[PDB]
Amino acid sequence: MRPSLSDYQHVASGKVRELYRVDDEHLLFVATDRISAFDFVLDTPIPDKGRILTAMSVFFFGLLTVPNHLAGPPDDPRIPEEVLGRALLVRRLDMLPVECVARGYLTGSGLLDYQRTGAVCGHVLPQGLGEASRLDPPLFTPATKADIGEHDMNVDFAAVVGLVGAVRANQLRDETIKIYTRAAAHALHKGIILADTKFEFGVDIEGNLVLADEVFTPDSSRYWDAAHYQPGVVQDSFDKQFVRNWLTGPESGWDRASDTPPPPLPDEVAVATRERYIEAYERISGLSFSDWIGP
Ligand SMILES: N#Cc1c(N)ncnc1-c1cnn(CCN2CCOCC2)c1
Repeated sequence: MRPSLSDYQHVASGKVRELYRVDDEHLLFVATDRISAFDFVLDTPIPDKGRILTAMSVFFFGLLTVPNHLAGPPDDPRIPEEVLGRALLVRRLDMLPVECVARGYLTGSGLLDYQRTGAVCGHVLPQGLGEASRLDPPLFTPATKADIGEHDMNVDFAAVVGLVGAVRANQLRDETIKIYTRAAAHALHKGIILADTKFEFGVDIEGNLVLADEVFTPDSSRYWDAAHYQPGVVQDSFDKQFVRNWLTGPESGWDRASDTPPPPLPDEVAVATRERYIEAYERISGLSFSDWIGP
C-alpha cells in the first residue's frame, strides 16, 4: 500500500510544482498539470502534463552521466497513488542559490541584455547578432531568484563566485555547459532544438555536486522545432505556441498589455497542448508515453 500524500509534510510550492518532506534525507518532487504563460499560471490544466514532464526529466537524467538527486525508481513504493507518474523520490541536498542557465541561441533576456549592452552575464559578444542567433560556444548565463512573482535577475560570473566560492563557480559553469551540450545534441538529432536550459544543483554530505530539480523539460528549457528553425525571427514554442496564440488572439477577449489574469483555455487548446508534450517526449526519448506509469 502506497502512502497518502497527506502523510508527508508540504515544504514548498512553485508555480506548477510542489515539494514534500518524506523523511530527514528524502523529498517528494511533484509536477502538477498547471501551465504558465506570460508569467501567469493559467486556470486550465493540461491533462497529463505533470506525468509527461516527469517522464522527460527521468529520461534526460538517465541520458546524462552526472550525479543527480533521484533516490528511487518512478514506481518507488514511497510515492502516493495520487501522484504516481508525476512525482519522484529525491535525496535532500544543500541547494546552491544559483540558477544555472546555458544558452545555445540568443533570445529572451539574453537577447535583450545583448541589445542594451553588447554583453550577456559578463560575456561580450560579437556584433551583428539578433533574435534566435546561434551562440557557439553555448553561454553560461547565470541568474538569481528575485522577489515573489518577479523574473530571475541575470548576473555575471563574479556574482556566482560570491555566492558559492571560486572553485565551485568554475564547476557550475563547466558542468552546466557540458550537460547542456550533450542534451542539446541529442535533441537536435531527434529534430528538436533545446535553445537554452535552466538547472539547479545542490551539494551532498560529501561535498559532491548533484544535479537536482528537473532537467530539460519544456518548462525549464525552450523547445523549438528544428525543421522550422529560422534565425532572425522569434521561434515558436514547441509546447506553448497554441496557448500563446489563442490567448493573444481575437477569441480570448483578453488584453495581454493589461496584465490582468488571463481567461481559461478552450478544452481543444488544452488537449492539443497535451499532444505536443507527448510528441516532444516520444521524439526525444524514443519511448512511448503510453508505457509511462500513472494512477
Ligand atoms: N530539487 C530539489 C531539492 C533537493 N533535492 N533537496 C533539497 N531541496 C531541493 C529544492 C528546494 N527548492 N527547490 C526548487 C523549488 N521547488 C521545486 C519544486 O517544488 C517547488 C519548489 C528545490
